[PDB]
Amino acid sequence: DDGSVTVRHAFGDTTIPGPPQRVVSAGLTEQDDLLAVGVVPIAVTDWFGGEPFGVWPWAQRQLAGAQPAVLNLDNGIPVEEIAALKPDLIVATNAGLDADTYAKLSEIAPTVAQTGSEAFFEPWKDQATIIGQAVFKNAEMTELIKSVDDRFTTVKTDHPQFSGKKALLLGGTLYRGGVQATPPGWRTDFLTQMGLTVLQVPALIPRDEIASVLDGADVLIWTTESDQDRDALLADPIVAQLAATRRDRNIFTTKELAGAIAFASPLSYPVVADQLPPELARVLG
Repeated sequence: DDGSVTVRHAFGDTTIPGPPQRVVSAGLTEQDDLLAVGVVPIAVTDWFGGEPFGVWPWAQRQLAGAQPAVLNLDNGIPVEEIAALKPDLIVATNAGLDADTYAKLSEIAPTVAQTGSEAFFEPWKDQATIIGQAVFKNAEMTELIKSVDDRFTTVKTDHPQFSGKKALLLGGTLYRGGVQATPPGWRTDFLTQMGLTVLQVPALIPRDEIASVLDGADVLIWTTESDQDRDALLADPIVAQLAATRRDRNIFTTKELAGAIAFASPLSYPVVADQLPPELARVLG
């Protein structure tokens, strides 16, 4: 139709006839893209942290007084619940969507899928861009993406000491005695943009390789969500003998900073640009 918008995604094309009045956020992080441009969803899908409406502090202002339904993915995408919400747009870029489930959601309303072959956690910019298109606010979304990039560029300018310093981004809990890590990729781009060197690392470092891998870094960023989490890591006898532990080069994130890194959104990344550089500066100089 004239006035309509068509977006292209992993399962073909979706046409949105006009600015949507009832948007369902069916994936783990899309609410931040929607809220960034003033589209308040009628449903949000919870991921973690027990936040009100699944909306973390950096997006609460934008939510304001809204009382959206809260969904979850415990038993996959809740198709029947979504149908009952009578949406006119379903955003499911970070929801584990497959072709079958896309077809089912499309019967309910125009549905926005992941752009390529990653059904969860596709590049944040790809997700932001298609959502901005679908809600008729692509100009602002482009600006928001620019704004985030500029924040990290500015961090680099404010902290030239970060240059050439090797960083690892680690999970806040051990898994079967091993360390969880974020391998280089879109998720580590923000660190690279701040001037840091992002070490090659496997997604899981087995217990017998922890010293071998982690002692190669100048700073370790553990995405802890509590004091309980940090003290459990420091209580581990291998972690206790890391060069990073000895030289006080561990960063144990607050819950909000851990959450902000995880969401990697137009609204959450500004929180990372605010709170992470002081922690980096504390340990790197």
